[PDB]
Amino acid sequence: AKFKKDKEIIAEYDTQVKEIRAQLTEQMKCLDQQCELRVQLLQDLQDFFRKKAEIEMDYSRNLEKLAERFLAKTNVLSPVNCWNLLLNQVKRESRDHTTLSDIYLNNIIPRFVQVSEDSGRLFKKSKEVGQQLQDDLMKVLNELYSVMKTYHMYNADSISAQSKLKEAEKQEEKQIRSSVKKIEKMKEKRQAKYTENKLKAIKARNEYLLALEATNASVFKYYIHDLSDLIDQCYDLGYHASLNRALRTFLSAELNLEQSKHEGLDAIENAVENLDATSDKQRLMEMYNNVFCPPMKFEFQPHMGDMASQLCAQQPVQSELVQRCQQLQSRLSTLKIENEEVKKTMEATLQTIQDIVTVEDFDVSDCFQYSSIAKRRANQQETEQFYFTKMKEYLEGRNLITKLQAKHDLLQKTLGESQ
Amino acid sequence: AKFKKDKEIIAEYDTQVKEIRAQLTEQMKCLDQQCELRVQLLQDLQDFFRKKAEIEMDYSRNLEKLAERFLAKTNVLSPVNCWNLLLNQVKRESRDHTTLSDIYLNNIIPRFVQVSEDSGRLFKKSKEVGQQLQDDLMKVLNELYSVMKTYHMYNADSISAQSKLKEAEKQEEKQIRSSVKKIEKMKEKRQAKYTENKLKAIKARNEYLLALEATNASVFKYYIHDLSDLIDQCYDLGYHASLNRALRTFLSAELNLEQSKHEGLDAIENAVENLDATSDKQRLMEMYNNVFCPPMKFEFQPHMGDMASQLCAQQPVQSELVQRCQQLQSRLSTLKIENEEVKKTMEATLQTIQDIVTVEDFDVSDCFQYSSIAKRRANQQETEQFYFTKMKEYLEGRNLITKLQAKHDLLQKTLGESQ
Repeated sequence: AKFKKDKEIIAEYDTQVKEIRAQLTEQMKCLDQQCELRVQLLQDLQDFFRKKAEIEMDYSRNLEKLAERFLAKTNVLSPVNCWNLLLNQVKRESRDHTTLSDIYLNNIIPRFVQVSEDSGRLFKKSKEVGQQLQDDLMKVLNELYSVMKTYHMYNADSISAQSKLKEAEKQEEKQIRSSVKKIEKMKEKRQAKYTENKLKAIKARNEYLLALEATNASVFKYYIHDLSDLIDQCYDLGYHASLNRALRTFLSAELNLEQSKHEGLDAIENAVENLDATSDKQRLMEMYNNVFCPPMKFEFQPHMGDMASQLCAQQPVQSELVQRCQQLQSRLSTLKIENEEVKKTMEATLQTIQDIVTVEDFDVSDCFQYSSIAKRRANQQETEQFYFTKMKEYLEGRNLITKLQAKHDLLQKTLGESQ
Repeated sequence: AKFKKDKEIIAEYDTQVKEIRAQLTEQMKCLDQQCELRVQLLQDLQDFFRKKAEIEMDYSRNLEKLAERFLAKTNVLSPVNCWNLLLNQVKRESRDHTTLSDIYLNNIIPRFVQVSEDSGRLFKKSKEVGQQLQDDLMKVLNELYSVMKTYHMYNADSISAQSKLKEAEKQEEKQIRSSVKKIEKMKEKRQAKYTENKLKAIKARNEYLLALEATNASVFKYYIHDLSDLIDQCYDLGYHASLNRALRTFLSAELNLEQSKHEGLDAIENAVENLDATSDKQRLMEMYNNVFCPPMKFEFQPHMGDMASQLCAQQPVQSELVQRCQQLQSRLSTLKIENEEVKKTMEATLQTIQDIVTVEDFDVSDCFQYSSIAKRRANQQETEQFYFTKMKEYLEGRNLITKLQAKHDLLQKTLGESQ
């Protein structure tokens, strides 16, 4: 092994001490940097929510004017009910986004402001704890220099007192009364001084070993426990907890707006399911009762006191009435066969139209995954054209059948099948 | 009963005919009015969605610039992960509202445009059917006038031929050969004429009864069936069905935007639940390994070839080392009792701080139902103040205990409890 003196031992120690001081400074720089990052995030969070509140108010105002626009230019009928509920949903959504903006401004932003301010306080105090820790550790490292130096001085004195003693022992067996006595008292004085010096050296070595033990314990405690604890117990005090609550306030606000919106959309879905042409027609006909009310039946009006009120089927008129009845009947048979054919065409075409207009083409889910028209329209048009043609035809046929049947039935009543 | 002539019967009939014509016109006015209402609703629906698309694009653009603002001013740590996901949610919501605007412009509005155009066609045709119906009905009512008039004329001829016959019968029993023959041929000519005229009258009455029957059947069919059918089969063709699909496209778009938003908010909720101070600390210490890495232990450095490396507890130094050991031990006992008391105060105060910062104050549900701060803050501050005081105290106590213990333990090793 090396034979080392004070200058070298001290310098080699000083090297590691300066390394530790350098590492302590860096630890402080890392901590400062992490604090500046937290302060910056909290500032970003404030600016993010301030701007979003503004965006939300704008949206809200625009939705309000959208609803007002149509609520100013003004019911029982199912499509108007859908419309009413559609406008109500806009009013509801407008209010909800104002509420959102208020929550951002009055609840969420102040939490970030408060946490920023608290973090300012907290980090100043945590850094003070940190500096106390580093100051005590440096104090301990700096105490070791003199402890070692004392051990080095006293050890050297012990070595050189041993030199002067051992030569005075070699000079003892040289002269071995006048001179023999004189070098005896000499080697005696050396023996005393060595003994004293060996003792001083032992005690200083013991001091050094004791101090070393305290030094390693201090270094270990700082690096293995105190740094970690400083972060957990000081720097991180309240941070994650506060951020959790602030962000859960955001989530609560959103969840509630979504629940309110869902409610609104469900009311529109109910209205849409209540779309009902025949019920709307009932409502219309009842509203305008007097428009649709049937007139009193026309009655036979006796002229100049006429006693008779029924068909007269006596001779000679009976034969011609029988002729007529038969005439009406066969003609009605032709017309009815023809009319049924037109009816069946009209009904089949109506079905086709129903197929066209009830096509389930409303699912727009594909539009939310991010990772020819004129020919069907012309076909529907031509189908509807043919439909109205057959409808007009059907109705004219029916109108003639109604008149002829009515006359036939009155004759049948009077005449019977056998007369 | 009244004895009525042609003028009165015709006028009373004409009155009810003019009533029916008047009611037919009103039916047409009601139908026109209902069509203008449908056309107007569909126009409102177009204008509503055109404006909402605009509102939605605006909102979308604003959200995009909100995200870009922060995505430009730029990780592993749990709070930064929450922030990242928060900005991602804005990007997602921006896109979803553009999609919404596209669906309004490219899908929903064209449906209302198309339905308006189709309704224009449909109503023109339905009105034609209506006019055919009303024209035929009016035709039938107008046919009855001549039928009645003929019955009135022939009935009158029958009455007055009966007059001239009956007097010629009274003049028969007057003269009852020259004159007797002359009035016989007279009453004969009357008998022929009456018989002829009674027959004409019967036939005209029969015609009238037949025509009446056809007239009442036509009126009934129109009022009880045709009007209702005209509405169902013509006016209402495709309307409710088309509106259903258009409005369900709206609902689908909304449902999908809500599902996408829900997904986004769930990802933020996951991040918030992953807020973890100790894990973030592990990550930090590992990132900056060389900042936090402990130095090599200080070793005993032998001076000028020193052979000894351990405590020397021989006499005379043993007694003083024993004295010292005991000295360290009793002092360590005092310090530890004191240090534990400070530790317990510090820990109880930490608990209080944890209670403060983890308060569940984030539910904002009450804000969506539409039908003192500085004192708790000063308390938290003073609690934190006291906490740092006790922390500094605790750590200084601990730092002394660490050094004294380390020296005590080395002595205990060398000396034992009995020496």
